[PDB]
Amino acid sequence: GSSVVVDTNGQPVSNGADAYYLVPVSHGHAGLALAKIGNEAEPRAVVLDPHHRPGLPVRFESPLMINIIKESYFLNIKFGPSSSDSGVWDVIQQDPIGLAVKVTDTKSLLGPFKVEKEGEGYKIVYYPERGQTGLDIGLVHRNDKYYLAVKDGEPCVFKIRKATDE
Amino acid sequence: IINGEDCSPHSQPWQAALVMENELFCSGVLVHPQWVLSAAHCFQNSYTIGLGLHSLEADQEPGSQMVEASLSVRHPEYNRPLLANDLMLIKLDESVSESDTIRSISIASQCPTAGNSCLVSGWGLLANGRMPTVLQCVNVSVVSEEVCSKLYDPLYHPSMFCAGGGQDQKDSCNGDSGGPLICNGYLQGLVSFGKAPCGQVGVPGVYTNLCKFTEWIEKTVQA
Ligand SMILES: [Cl-]
Repeated sequence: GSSVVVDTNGQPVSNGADAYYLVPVSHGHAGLALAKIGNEAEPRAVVLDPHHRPGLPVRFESPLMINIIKESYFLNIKFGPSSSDSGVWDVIQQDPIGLAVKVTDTKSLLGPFKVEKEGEGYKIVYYPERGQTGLDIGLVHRNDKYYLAVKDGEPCVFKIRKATDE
Repeated sequence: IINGEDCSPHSQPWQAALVMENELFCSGVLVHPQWVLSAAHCFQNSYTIGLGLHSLEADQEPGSQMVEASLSVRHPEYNRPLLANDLMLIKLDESVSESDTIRSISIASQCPTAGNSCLVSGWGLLANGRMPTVLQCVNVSVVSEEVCSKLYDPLYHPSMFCAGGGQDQKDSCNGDSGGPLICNGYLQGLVSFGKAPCGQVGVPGVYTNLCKFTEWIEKTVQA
């Protein structure tokens, strides 16, 4: 909606300029990391890792010429600096996880995610084809890891902490 | 605004600042004493609007007014297709007295002319990634529809046009949303969206094509 997405200090989340941690509201002891999935040799899947807190920071990007993010905007989400597109999130079918969040090194002008208010924080919602129907991102437990993946109706709820510790 | 300069003070007296908790988040354009045109993506349930500004500190700007607005109307086809029809009209709670520093501008009836040099103004990011203290102005030139569609299809729609992309790296940037693009004395566009980062050679920015909406604007203001 028309609500501005805010950080844990109540300040608007910026459009690309600043990085933020997605801190799970009931898993502050864990944080986002990359892991291997399937038979891949390099880690390209996004997990919630109990050994890293607060985890890898993200940037939220919209092509609109505005410097804040609203819940209604389609977003790219990416690891790494603004200048790099090697950490851009997408959702990719990968057995046996399902529709897994993974990183890729290409980026569409308009990404497929939205950040939507849920409970005490926000959920990440993936819209296949940037259509009207959104699928909640939650956790899928496989191979001793908690993968971020589509789990509609069971979102992982996050607060968004500006990454000023770096 | 990338690679621009301070505007001559009050040279763009239609410029409106949309502020939230005392910080600018978009611009708009005074088009009637009681109406501000801005990008529909800047929609909020209420607004505080700064008119007559140069710096954003109204307490240092004689002739300025900070005015409230509750009502705004997004174009009914905003975001279908995605990013298209990016305009809204904000009705001020009261009509403003126009002056030499607060003045409406006429909207172009004719659509953009490829190649024509125009002016964009705003308080958005500079080349150095910082916010300016005063309103910035820069010239950008209209790009042909053929080039706009080549670069931006499948998201190019004739409610848009492209400008900029010069060797000069002159561009609008984040925080310039909703502000004016003036061509040949008339309001031609609103800052809307673009490919990041700002100021890339060969990459124009995208502006709301207001020549397509003159009837809807007139009808909305009159209703
Ligand atoms: Cl916190």
